[PDB]
Amino acid sequence: MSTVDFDTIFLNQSKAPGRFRITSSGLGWKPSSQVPTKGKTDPFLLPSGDILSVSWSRGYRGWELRVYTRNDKVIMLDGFEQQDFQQLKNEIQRTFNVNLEHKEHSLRGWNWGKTQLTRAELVFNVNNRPAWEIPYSEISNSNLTGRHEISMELNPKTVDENHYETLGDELVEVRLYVPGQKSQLFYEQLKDKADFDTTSEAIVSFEDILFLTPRGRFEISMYANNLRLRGQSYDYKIQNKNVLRIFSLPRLDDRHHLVILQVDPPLRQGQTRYPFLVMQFDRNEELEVELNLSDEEYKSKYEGKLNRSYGTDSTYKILSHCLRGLTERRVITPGSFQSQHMQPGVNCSLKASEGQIYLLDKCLFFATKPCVYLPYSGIISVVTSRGSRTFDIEVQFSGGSHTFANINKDEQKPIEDFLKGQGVRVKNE
Amino acid sequence: KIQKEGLARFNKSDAQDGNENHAVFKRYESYVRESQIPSKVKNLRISIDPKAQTIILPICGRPVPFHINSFKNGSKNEEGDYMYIRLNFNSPGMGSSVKKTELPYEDGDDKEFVRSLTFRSTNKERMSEVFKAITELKKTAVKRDQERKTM
Repeated sequence: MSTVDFDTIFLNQSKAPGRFRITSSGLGWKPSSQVPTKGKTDPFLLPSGDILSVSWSRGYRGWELRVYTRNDKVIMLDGFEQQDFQQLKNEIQRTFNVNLEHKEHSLRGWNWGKTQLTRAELVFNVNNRPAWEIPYSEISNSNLTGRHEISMELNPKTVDENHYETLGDELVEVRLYVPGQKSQLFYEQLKDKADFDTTSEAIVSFEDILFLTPRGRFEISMYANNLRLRGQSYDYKIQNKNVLRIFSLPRLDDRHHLVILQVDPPLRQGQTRYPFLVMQFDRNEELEVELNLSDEEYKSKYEGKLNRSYGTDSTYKILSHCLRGLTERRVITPGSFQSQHMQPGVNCSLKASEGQIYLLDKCLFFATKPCVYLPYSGIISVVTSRGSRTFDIEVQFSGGSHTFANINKDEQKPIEDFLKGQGVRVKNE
Repeated sequence: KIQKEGLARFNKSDAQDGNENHAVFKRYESYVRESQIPSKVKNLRISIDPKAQTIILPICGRPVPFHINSFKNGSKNEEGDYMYIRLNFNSPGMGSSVKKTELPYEDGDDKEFVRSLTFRSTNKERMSEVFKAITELKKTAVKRDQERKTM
């Protein structure tokens, strides 16, 4: 029985070369024993019955043999020479009765084309030729980020007990622009074919929340590991780990309440970034909410962190408690600072933007686009300058200075005494 | 006098023959043949060809060329042990300052576009050099196109 073998072949972009073998039982690949690869030394084996079709094309390391399986998986074998094509074609035809297809790829350098959802891979065609293909197994998540914009996140190739170390620069995110009234249907079809986790059970949803940064009526759906923001034009998925801080701050109008999320990495809308999400509630808005949790899961994971049912209390309180319970982040409320007018903050302008400055126990926080967070540990000195019924506050820190202008002069003494109490160096010109 | 002069200069036949300035796609191409891809490209990494004015990107084990004229702008972010590069390409909606007469892509309502690709790498220094070289290649391309237009 003529076993045909190829040395120096790589499996799925493996860093280590291996020996590839064709047998009547199937395909085999084994890593070459010369590299200390912390990693199972077990041979990869693909049964002959699982092979659907095989394509030949140009890879990074020479020629690539791409094997399509009946289980909708794509196997990539790279490192072949151009001469190997005739031998491989004859052996694959003889052993598996499968034609080896030669697939030519577009080299034009154009970023426009047509996407084509094939059974196991997303194909991008440029002038009726494939430019690139992404296996559905490499897609981690997909999210509509624009009436015509689809963002695909790819599985980060890090450390998994079942995968060979990858060598090179890794693709993390692909954004497509699909014009016409069409991107929503493409997103639905991609979701069905990529087989993403289904029957998702949001623990709690909040409808029609009016944001300010960016301004929009978003639905907030909360899950065990992640928060989803659904909007008319943009869907966002935020992991609970990426929420750094939660602020719950009353607006000085005494009619509204602000809930502010600090997110790292900052949310993107096209080119603009939102490190802070600013939600605006009415103080008189009451909501009753039951958590969608089984009694066994509630007792084991969420007892003492979340209430099973929230009565008819203010929406911003319920939301702040749910965020605290799911993200394990402390909610920052207004500190011991009280303005001359007994208010929890002061009106000021940062450059051309009018807003409110909150002196919280650990930090100064400005709450109008752009949102500014300044921890007292990072502040070198605060300089009070005369512009006047108003005065200006320059906060100096290791990364620059921020001038807050148009502050009422009556608020000068309360602010100075509070900042001195927090151990901040105040200088009066 | 000018009303009649204009009525004589412009006839209804010239109006029928409307030379619509359909945007003239400036045809560019990175490579005609796979043999033109440099032998250097083999480490599954981002590489730049200044001769072909092309950025070669590692998409799922394939060396995908992108011409510098399809490239718009990019950003670089450092995150823990990794360096991220986002490359943005020309698409309608996120359009460049170019006039309606010359598009960097061919007109097409049914055409879908690669708007951005984000890559990561453990090697921060090289990834910073690659980003600088992409930015320099774009500056040289824009300068040559301005010089051509002035000539």
